[PDB]
Amino acid sequence: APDEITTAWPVNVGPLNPHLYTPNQMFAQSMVYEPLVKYQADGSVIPWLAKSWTHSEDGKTWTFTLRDDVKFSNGEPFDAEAAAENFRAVLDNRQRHAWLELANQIVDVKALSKTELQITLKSAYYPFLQELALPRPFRFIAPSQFKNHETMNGIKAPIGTGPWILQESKLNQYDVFVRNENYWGEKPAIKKITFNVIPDPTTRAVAFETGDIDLLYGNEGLLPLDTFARFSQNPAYHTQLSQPIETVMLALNTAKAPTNELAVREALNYAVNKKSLIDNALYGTQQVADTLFAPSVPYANLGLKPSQYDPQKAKALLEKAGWTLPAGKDIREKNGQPLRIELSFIGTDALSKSMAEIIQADMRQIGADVSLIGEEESSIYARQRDGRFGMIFHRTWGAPYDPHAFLSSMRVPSHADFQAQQGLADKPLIDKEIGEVLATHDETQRQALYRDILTRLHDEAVYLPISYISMMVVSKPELGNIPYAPIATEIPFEQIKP
Ligand SMILES: [Fe+3]
Repeated sequence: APDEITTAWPVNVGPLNPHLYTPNQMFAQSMVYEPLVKYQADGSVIPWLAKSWTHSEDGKTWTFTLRDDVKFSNGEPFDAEAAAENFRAVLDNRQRHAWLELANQIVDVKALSKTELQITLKSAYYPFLQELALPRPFRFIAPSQFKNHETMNGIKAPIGTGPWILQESKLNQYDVFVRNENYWGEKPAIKKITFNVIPDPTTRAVAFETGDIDLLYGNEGLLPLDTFARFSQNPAYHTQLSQPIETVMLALNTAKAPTNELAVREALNYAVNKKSLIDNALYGTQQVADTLFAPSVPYANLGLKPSQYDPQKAKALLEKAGWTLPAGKDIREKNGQPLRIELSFIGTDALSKSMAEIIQADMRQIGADVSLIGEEESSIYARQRDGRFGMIFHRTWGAPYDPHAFLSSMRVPSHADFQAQQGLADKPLIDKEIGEVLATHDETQRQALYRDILTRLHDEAVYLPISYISMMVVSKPELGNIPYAPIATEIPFEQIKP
């Protein structure tokens, strides 16, 4: 069955509620649900469900001209009234979408006609079209599939306009997708897709080698990186490694001792041998990161000065700040307090564990005692929320979230980035400037605000950037070259040709 493929994912795709988050899998939601505008690697958005659009001179009112030939998979039509209902179902659950600023921006959505949709905004929101293009929540399910005329409490059938339809879902075993034969756009060459539920990275690698699955598509945690490096040399397999898509990094808690001292955060940024870490743990498959965002990120080419590996400077910074070595000890003290920092991470993640040891060892050389706290997933998420960490592993989100969306969510208390920065003296000014840069339409001021925000975060050493990571692909040669989706969390199944 060449026109059919089998792949794998750690968990099930979920109920596929377009307006909700976990356990829903973003790649799966983007397979079924579609946006008004499609994000492109160009950095632009192109028409999709909305074939064109105008906006008022103050950029507060937007009128979208939708297509008239788009049906939901069940047969029901997609029109401006359906769109409006979806935005209403979403905005009735507005508080949960606080991370995403557009959900706080939309004042009204109404169908002017069957093909005219009007959206009104609190202000001129620059990232409007980008956040309309996101996998969630602003995508469309058939209003019939609502429950009590809402979606926040669940849906019935995941009926979308996209080129794929969920056909079967047996928990902890598999999910089966089929091609929407009445898809309005172009037909995918593949008809059937099977997602084997395989929670363990090694077990996924083993699954591929035995030929049980035909494709693996994910980030640097897709499969063991030593195994991936081996696959790349195996002429029976095909592998890929995209341009970098996002930053992997440490978040330093500016509100908790001793990471509340700028000198300490600065010294930590000088302490890690990143190239060694990347050669050792990442098997040279990623790039070294010096800044929160790579220079290639929009508005992020600022000429920020890198803090490169310099143990001697790291020591002198600590020495100067009052962190000295007691007699016969390797760990520094100050005011009776030892230089001890808690690095918490998911304990069943071999990569994080492997990255944590190196960091612990590197920072021990500069007189810092790092305590590896490996906990389960839920615990680490809880620490991130409540800001109960010294150091923590963190990720940026890639296009099109970087930089505006990642920056925007720094204002949300529930997020690790707010907690990490909570000890900053300029945290209100930063948060104020983040709100401004989203709503300003002066391009000179926008770049000026982005510079000031990123520079401050850089100059305050809030983060310890480690690497810029890439997308990884492992596939049977028969599938050919596998394209990359413009959005890091999407998997372009509709582009693959067996
Ligand atoms: Fe998320």
